[PDB]
Amino acid sequence: YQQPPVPYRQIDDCPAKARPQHIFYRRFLGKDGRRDPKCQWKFAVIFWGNDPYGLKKLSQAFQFGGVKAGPVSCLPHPGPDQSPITYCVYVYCQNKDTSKKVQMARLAWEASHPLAGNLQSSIVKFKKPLPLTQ
Amino acid sequence: YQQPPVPYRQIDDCPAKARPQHIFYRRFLGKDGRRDPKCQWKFAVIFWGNDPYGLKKLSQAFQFGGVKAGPVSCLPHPGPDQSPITYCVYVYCQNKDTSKKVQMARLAWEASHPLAGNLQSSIVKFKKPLPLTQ
Amino acid sequence: YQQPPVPYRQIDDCPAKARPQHIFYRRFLGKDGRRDPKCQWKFAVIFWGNDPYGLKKLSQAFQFGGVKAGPVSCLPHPGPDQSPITYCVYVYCQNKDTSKKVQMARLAWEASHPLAGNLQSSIVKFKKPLPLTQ
Amino acid sequence: YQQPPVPYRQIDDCPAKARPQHIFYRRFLGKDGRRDPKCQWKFAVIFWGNDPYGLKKLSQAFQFGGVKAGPVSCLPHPGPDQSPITYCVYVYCQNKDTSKKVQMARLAWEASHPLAGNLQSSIVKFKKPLPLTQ
Amino acid sequence: YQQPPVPYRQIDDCPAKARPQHIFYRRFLGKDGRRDPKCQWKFAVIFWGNDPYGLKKLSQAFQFGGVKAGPVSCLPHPGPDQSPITYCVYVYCQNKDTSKKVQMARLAWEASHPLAGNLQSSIVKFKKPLPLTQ
Amino acid sequence: YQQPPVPYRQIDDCPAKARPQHIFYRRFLGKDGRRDPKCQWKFAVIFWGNDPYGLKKLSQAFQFGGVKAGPVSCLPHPGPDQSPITYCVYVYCQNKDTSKKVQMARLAWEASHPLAGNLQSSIVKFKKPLPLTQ
Amino acid sequence: YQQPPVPYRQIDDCPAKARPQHIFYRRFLGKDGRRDPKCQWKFAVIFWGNDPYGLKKLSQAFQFGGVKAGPVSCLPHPGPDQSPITYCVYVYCQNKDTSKKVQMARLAWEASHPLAGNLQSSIVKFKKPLPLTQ
Amino acid sequence: YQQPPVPYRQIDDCPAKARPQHIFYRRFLGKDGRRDPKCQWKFAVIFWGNDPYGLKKLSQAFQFGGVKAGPVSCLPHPGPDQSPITYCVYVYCQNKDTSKKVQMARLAWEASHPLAGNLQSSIVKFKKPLPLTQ
Amino acid sequence: YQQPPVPYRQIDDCPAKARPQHIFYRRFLGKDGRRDPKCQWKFAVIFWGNDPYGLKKLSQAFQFGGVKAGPVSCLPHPGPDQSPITYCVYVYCQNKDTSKKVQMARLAWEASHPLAGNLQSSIVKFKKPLPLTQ
Amino acid sequence: YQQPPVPYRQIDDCPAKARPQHIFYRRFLGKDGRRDPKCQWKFAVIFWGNDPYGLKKLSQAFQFGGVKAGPVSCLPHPGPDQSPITYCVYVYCQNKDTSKKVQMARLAWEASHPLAGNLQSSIVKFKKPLPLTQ
Amino acid sequence: YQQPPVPYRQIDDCPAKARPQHIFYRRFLGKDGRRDPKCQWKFAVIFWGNDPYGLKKLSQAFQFGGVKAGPVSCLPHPGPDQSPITYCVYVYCQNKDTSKKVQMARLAWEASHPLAGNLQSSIVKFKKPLPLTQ
Amino acid sequence: YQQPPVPYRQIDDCPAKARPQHIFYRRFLGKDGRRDPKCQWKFAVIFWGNDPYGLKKLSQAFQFGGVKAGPVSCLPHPGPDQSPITYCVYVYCQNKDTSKKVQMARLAWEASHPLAGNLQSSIVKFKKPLPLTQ
Repeated sequence: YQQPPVPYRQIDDCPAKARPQHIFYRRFLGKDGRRDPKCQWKFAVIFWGNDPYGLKKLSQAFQFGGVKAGPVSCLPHPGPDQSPITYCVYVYCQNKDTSKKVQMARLAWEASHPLAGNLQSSIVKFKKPLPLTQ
Repeated sequence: YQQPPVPYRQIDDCPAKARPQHIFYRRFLGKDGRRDPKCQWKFAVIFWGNDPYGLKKLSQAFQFGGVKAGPVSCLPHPGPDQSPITYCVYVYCQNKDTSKKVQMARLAWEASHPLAGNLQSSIVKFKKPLPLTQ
Repeated sequence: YQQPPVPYRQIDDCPAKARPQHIFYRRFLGKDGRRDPKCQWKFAVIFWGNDPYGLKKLSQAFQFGGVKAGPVSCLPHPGPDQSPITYCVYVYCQNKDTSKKVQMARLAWEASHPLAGNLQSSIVKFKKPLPLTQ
Repeated sequence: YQQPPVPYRQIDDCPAKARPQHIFYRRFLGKDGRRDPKCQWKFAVIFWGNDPYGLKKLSQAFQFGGVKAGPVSCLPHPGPDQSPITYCVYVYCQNKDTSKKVQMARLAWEASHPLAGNLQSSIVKFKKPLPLTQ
Repeated sequence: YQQPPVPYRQIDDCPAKARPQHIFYRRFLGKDGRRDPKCQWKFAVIFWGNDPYGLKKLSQAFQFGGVKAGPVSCLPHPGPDQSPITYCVYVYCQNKDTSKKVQMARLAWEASHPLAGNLQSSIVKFKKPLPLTQ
Repeated sequence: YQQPPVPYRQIDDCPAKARPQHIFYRRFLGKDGRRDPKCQWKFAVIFWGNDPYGLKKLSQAFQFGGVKAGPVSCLPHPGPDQSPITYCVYVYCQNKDTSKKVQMARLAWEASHPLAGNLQSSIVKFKKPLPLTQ
Repeated sequence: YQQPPVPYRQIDDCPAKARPQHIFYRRFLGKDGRRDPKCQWKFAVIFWGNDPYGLKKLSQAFQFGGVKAGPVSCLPHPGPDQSPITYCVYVYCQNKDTSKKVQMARLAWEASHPLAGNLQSSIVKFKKPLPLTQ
Repeated sequence: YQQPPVPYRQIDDCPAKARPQHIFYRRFLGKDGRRDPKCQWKFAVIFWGNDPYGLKKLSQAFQFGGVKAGPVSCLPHPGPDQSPITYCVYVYCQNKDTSKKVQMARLAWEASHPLAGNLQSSIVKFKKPLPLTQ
Repeated sequence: YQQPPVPYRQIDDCPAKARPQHIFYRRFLGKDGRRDPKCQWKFAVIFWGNDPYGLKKLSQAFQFGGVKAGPVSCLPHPGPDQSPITYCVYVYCQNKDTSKKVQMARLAWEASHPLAGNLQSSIVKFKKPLPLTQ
Repeated sequence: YQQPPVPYRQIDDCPAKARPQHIFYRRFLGKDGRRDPKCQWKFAVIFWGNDPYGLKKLSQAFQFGGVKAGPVSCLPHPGPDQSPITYCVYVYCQNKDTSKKVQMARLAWEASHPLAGNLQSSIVKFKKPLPLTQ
Repeated sequence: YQQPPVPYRQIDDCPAKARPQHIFYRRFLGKDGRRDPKCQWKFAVIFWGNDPYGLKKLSQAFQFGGVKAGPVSCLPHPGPDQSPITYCVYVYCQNKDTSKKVQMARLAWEASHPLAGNLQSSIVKFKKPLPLTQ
Repeated sequence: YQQPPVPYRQIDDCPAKARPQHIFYRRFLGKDGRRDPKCQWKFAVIFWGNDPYGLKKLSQAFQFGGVKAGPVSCLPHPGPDQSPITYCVYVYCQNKDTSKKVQMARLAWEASHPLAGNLQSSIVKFKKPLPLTQ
C-alpha cells in the first residue's frame, strides 16, 4: 500500500532530485498550473514507462494546485505470463486544456534533456469528478 | 515501487480472501470477461475509497483476460497539507460497454453483501491505447 | 382473465417468497428504479422460461415506480400442435438504459443464486407509449 | 397460469365467436399470413383496451403460421393503488412489414364493424428472436 | 373527351351506388385521407380489371383531399390486333405510405365483400409532382 | 367509358392527323421503339396539358410494340371546386431508358414544331408489371 | 534590402549562436515540424520585442520544411513621432495547430532559459495562401 | 537591422518618389485613413512581389494614423535551396473594413498606372492586438 | 337588415329566455362589466356555432355598459357552393382583459350547464376604435 | 337569422347592382384575391357606415376565394337607448397584407366614384383561425 | 400537525360534500387543470374567509395535477390580542395564467351558487420554485 | 382546523422552547421588526422542511408587529401517491425589504446553531393586501 506524494509550501520541500523538473513546470504551466475553484477534476494524463525512478521524479515534480500527480504505480501484466513491469503515474489536471499542456510540459522537458526518458502518455477523461477539491 | 497483481491459471491461485468476489465476477461478466484481440485498451473504471484492504480484495478479484485491475494505489492530496489517504484501483477493461458492466458488477456485489463498502467509481476513457496486449 | 400484480407501499406487502429478490433489485436499481414523470413507457424487457413459479417471483419482485412487471403470461405455441408452455413476463421500464439495468439486475441475481433459473431475455421497444403514467 | 390459445387445423376449430374475425384476417393477410422459415420472430403488435372479451376474440382470431397472438394478458397498474385493468394481447408476427399489416388488419375490421371496440395498438421490436420457430 | 369525377361536400353528393365503399374508405384511411399542403403528388396506385362499372364505383369512392382517383380509363391493346379492354383507374395519393394504405383499403373492402372483384393493383411513383395542388 | 387507341399494321391505319408525328417517332425511337420479350412493363411517361386534341394526336402517334400510349384521360380536380380540366395521356414504355427517350422524342417534336403545345411530362415507375405482353 | 535566412542541409549550417535553440525546436515540434504538401501556408505566428539579436537567433532557429521564419523586421512607429523600435519576426507555419505549437515551442524555450527574453506573440491567419510551396 | 519608415508631418516629408502614390491614397482612403483610438490593430494586408523598389514606394506611401506600412521585408525561401527573393510589405490597418479598402486602394493605383507592378496581396488577421497605439 | 339587440334598464327588459344567462354574467363580470369612459373599443370576442337560437340567447345576455354583443350574424360560405351556415356573434368589450373574462364567462356558463352548446370563440383586436362610446 | 351571401361561379351570378364594384376588385386584388391553402383566416377588415344598401353592394362585391365578406350586420347600440343603426360588414381575408389591399381596394373605388359613401374601416386580427377553409 | 388533503384517482375518492365543486372545476379548468412537467410551481392563489368548513370544501375540490390546494390553515392574529380566526387556503398552481383561471373558477362557482361564501383572494408569486414536482 | 399562534405582551408569554430564537430575531430585525401603519401586507416568506417541531418553534419565534408567522401547515403531496409530509410556515412581513431580512434572520440563526435545521425558503408577493392591519 503506497502513499501520496507530499505537497509543497516552498520549492525546497520538493525533493532535491526533482526540483529542476519542478521549477521548469512551474514556469511553463504558469497560470494554468493554478487552481480553479469553479472547475472539477474530470481530467488527467497518464505517463508510463519502464523506469520507476524517472517516473518518481515526474510524480514529485507535477505538484501544484491545479495539477496533482499520483504516486508511482504500474499497469497490470498484459499477457497470461508475468512480464517486465510497466510503471505509470496519473497526473490529475483540472480541464482538458491543462491536460494537453501538462503532457506537452513533459514533452518540453524531454526535449530540454535528452538524458530523460521518452515517456509514453495519454489524455484521460473521467465521467464523474474525483474528490480533489480544496 | 509497487508491482501488479498476479494473474490466475485457476480459481485457487486467486487469494483465498478474494475468491468469493472473484467467482461472482467470473459468472456475472461471463463472455464480456473474456479477451478480444481486435479491441484495444482505451477504457477503465476507477474505484476509490478509504479502505485499502477492501480495494485490495477488489483488485485481486478483477483479474481476467478482458478485465485487469491495477494494484492498490491512491489519489494525491487535495490540499496543500497532507490529508487522510483516498486509495484507488484502476480496473482496465476492453470497451466502453464492459466498463459499465464492471462498475455494475461491483455494484451487484455491494448489493449482495451489505458488509462490503460502498465504493465510489467513475468510467475512464483514454485517448491512446494502453500497452495491455500480448 | 389475468390480473396485474399488486403494488407495494412497504416491503412486507411484497409476497414473502419474493422479498429476497425484491430487496436486491431495490438496492441494485437504486435511483434508476424511481419514476420519471418526463419520460414515457416505450421500453420493456421480456423474460421467458419454462418455470412459471420462478417467473411469478420475478414478476412480484420487479414492482417499482419506474419498473413495473406484468403478470405471468406465455408465448403462443410454435407449431400446429399444442406444445410445452413457454411462460414469459414483460417488465416494463422507463427508458432504454433502465431496461439494460433491469435485465442485468436479474442476471446479477442469477449469479448470486445458482439455484435460480437462467432465464432468457430480450430488450423491447414500443413505437407508441404505453398508458403507464401516474 | 395462463395457457396459450389453441392452433387451428381447420376454420371450425377456431371458436365460433371468433370465426368471423378469423376468416376476415385469413383473406386480408393472405400470403403475409403464412410462415417464413428464413425469418425470425423479432416483431409483434400489442393491442390493449378495457374489454377482455373483445381482446379474447382478437387473440383467438390472429392464429396463423406467420402470425400468432398470445393469450389475453394485462398491463401493470399505473399508480401505487390498484386500478381498472388495462388488458392487452401480444400478436407476434414475422417481420416489420407484417406487423403493420396486422395492426392494419384489425383497423380494417374495426372499420367493417362499428360495434367492435377501437383498440389502441403499438408496433413492437425485440432485440433477440423469440422461440417461435416450428 | 373524359372528365374527372365530381368532388364531395357531403356523403350524399357521392353517387348512391358508391356510398358504401366511400364511407368505408373514409373511416379506414382516417387522418391519412386528409390533405397535406406540405407534401406533393408524386404517388398513386393503379387498379385494373375487366369490369368498368366496378372500377367506376371505385373511382367515385376514392375521392378525398389527400386521395383523388382519376376517371375510368383503360390500358392500350397489348398486341397488334384489337383485344378485350383492360380498364384501369389511377388513384393519386400524397405519399408512398398513403399509397400502401389505399391499395390495402381496397383489399380490405374486397375481403369485406366477396361479391366485389379482385382487382389487380400497383404502386406508382412519379419523378415530377403532378398539378394536384390548389 | 373510353376505349383504347387502335394498333397499326401500316402507317396509313394511323389517323391522317397523327401520321406526321407518328413517323417522326418511328424514326427517332428506332430500335428502342421495338418490343423486348425479356423486359416487363414497369415504366411509362405521362404527358399532361389543357388541349385534349393535341394529346389525342400524341396518343395516336405513340403506338408501337415497345411503346403504347393509353387513351386521352384526365387528372382529378386539384381543389374542392371544379376547375379547368387537365387532360393527360399515359405512354407505357418497356424500360426506364425508353421512357427517357420517349419524353425526349416529344420534346424533339415540340422543338421541330412551335405550333405544337409545350406538354408537361413525368417519368412513371410501377412496382408490379402491367399486363401488356404479347 | 533584407534577405531571407538560409535553409539548412545539416544542423551545422545553422549559425552556431542559434543551434541550441534550433535543436530544441527540432525535437519539440517533431512530426509537426515536417512539411505537408497537401496543406497551404495560410498561417503564421509573429514574435515581437525590443531585442533584435534575440529575434535574429529565433529567426535562424525556426527553419524547417513546415516551419519557416522570416528575417528580422520591425513594426511601424505607433505615433506621429519616431519611437523606440519594436522588432518582429514572422514565423510562417502550415496549419493553425502548428502555429499554436510554435508559439508554445518558444514559450517552452523561454521557460528552459530565463536569460532569454519574454517575447510577445500572436497567431496570424492569411485569407490567401502565401507562395511558400516547394 | 532594418528600421521602420518615417512618419509624415507634411506631404513633403514623404519621399518625392512616393508622393504621387501617397496623395492618391490620402484622398481615396479619406476618413478611413484616419486613426480610431477605440479600435485595436488586429488587422493588416500583406503585399508581395519581386520588385523591392516598387514595394519600397508602397511602404512609404501607406503612412497614416489608421494605416501604417512596415518596412520592406521578404518571405523565407520556399524550398531547401536558395531561391529568387519574394519581397513583401505588411500594411497594418485598424479594422477588417479598412484592410479591404487598402488592398483596393493599391488595386486602384495599379489600374491608374499600368507601369506599376501587379502586386499579390492577402488580408491578415491577428488574434492579439499589436502595439501600435499612440 | 339586422337590427341591434335592445339595451336594458332593468333585468326584466332582457328576454325571459336569456335572463338566466344574463344574470350569471352580471355577477361574474362584476366591475369589469361596467363601462370605462377612458378606454376605447378596440377589442371583442367572436363566438360561433351552428345553433342560431343559442347564439341569440348569448347575444341578448351579453348586454352591458362595457360589454355589448352584436346581433346574430354568420360567417361567409367556405367553398364555392352554399354550405351549412356557421352563425356567429361579436361580443364587443372594452379592453383585452375584459375580452378574456367574457370568453371565460361563457366558458363558465357552459360548465354550469351541460345542455348549453360548446361554442367556439376567438379574441378580436381592432386597429382603430369602433364608434361605441356613450 | 341572416344568411351568408352567395358565391360566384361567374361574374353574372353576382347581383347586377354589385357587378361594377365586383369586377373592379377582381382586377385590383389580382393574385392576392386568390385563395391560399397554406394560410389560415386570422384576418379581416370591417367596414361600417349608415347606409346598409351601400354596404350590401360591398358585401356582394367582395366575394372571392381569398376574400369573403360576411352579410350586412350592425354594431350594438352605444348608449342605454336605441340609436340610429351603424351597419357593418366583415370582409374576411387570408393574411395581414391582403387586408391592407382590401381596405385599399375600397378606398380606390371610393376615389373612382365620388357618389359612393366614404366608409370607415379597421383591420381585424383574430387569435384563432376561423373555419373558412375549403 | 396538519396533513395535506388526499389526491384522487377517481371522482368518488373526493369527499361527497366536495364533489359538486370538484367536478365543476374539472370541467372549467380543462386542459389548464392538467400538469406540465416543464413548468415549475412559482405560483398560487390564497383564498381567505371566516368559514373553515367552506374553505375545507374548496381545499378538497382544488385537487388536480396542475392545481393542488393546501390544507385549511389560517392567518396570524392582526393585533396584540387574540382575535377571531381568519382561515385561509393556498391553492398552488403551475403558472400565472392558471392562477387567474383558478381564482376565476371559484368566482364562477360563487356566481353559480349564491349560498356559497364570497371568499377574498389574491394571486401569489414565489421567487423560488416549491417542491411540488414528482 | 388549526389555530393561529398567540401574540406576545412580553418575552415570557413566548413559549420557553422558542424564546432563544425569538429574542435573537427581536434584536436582529430591530426597527424593521416594528409595524408600519402606512405599509400593507403584500409580502411574506415561506419556510419549508420535514421537521414540524422546528417549524413550530420558528412560527412561535417570528411574532412581532411588522412580522407575523402563520401556524405550522404543509404543502400538498407532489405526486399522485401519498408522500412524506413537507411542512411549511408562512411568515408574513410588511415590505419586500423586511422579507429579505426575515429569511436572512433565520439564515443567521441557522449559522449560529448548527443543530437547527437548514430550512428552505422563498420570498412571497401577494397582489392584494392581506387583512393584517391593527
